[PDB]
Amino acid sequence: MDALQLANSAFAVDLFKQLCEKEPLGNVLFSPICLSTSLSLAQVGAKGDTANEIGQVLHFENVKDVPFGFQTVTSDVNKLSSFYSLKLIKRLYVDKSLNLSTEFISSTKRPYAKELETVDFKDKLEETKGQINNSIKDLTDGHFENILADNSVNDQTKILVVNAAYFVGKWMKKFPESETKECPFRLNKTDTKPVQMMNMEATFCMGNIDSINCKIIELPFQNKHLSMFILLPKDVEDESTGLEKIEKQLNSESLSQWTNPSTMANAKVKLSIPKFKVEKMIDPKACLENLGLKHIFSEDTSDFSGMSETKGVALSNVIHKVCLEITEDGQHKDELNADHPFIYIIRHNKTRNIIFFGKFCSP
Repeated sequence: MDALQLANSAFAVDLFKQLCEKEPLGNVLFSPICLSTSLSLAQVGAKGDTANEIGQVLHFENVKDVPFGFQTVTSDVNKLSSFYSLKLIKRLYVDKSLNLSTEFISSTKRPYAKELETVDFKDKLEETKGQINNSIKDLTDGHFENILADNSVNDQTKILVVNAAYFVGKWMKKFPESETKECPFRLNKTDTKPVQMMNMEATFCMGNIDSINCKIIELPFQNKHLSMFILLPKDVEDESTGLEKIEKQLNSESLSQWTNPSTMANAKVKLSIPKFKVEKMIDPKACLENLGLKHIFSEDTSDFSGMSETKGVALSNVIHKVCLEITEDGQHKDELNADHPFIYIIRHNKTRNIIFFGKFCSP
């Protein structure tokens, strides 16, 4: 569990850094827990170098019973769907010709409940595409109507990972709408872009790392099941400086320390954060390959013998789309004015797993 969360956060940072490299000025957002869950299911069906490469990239080296750890996180998180406007949908769609192993199905029935599905890519492509789109549409309460668009599924698709996640935030402490106003978001020391800036004064856990010149704040969502942590540089900087700080200072160990409330003090904070909605689709294949995942995607070299005796099977495509919407809806003294670029995570407080991981670079 603790071993698992640490694996998940380490992988989350690795992937985030890959995404940052790909889009340095972009508003990165992904759901690392979804990708870690999906890929751990694939690892159950893999063997040899395929299984070991997944484990290494996902940092599973020191984790015993990975599927049961995910069982618990998925359980916790599925209950949260009923309280929060939140869905984290993970599906592994496999073609009929895979003839899934019985041991694989029974091994994964409880830990990855509903996440594994057989479909007919080979002989019924357009029907299957409609079925997947519509199934994901209902699973995400109407939010993602066409998950398969701007990516491909084709009649040779063997295994398909779909992650689709959304969260419409509801704070523990609501922002007063009347104090939300348009401000120049400071892109860097000279350049500006307009943004709806939310404002309140309330008590929050806040950290204040002088050494890395960083303020961290915990902003709890209703009933404290999820919190957003904002890591905000104390001074506006050039984008090169900021991207170098991420590159050199951010690691899973440091992130965990910086965002640990045990290091944080209760403060009355004059708080300013942007009102924002971010929706991002990513192609993880390229990034996963960079991390070391080579055997996964090769029909010639992959060993998926734990799930299928069919030849030429591999992870065909990974789809990963996330939408996050942040609004007003909901004796130390300090200021947190996030009107310049910051990193944010949304943590499941119980397990400490990162649910969403992002960079806010511009409105």
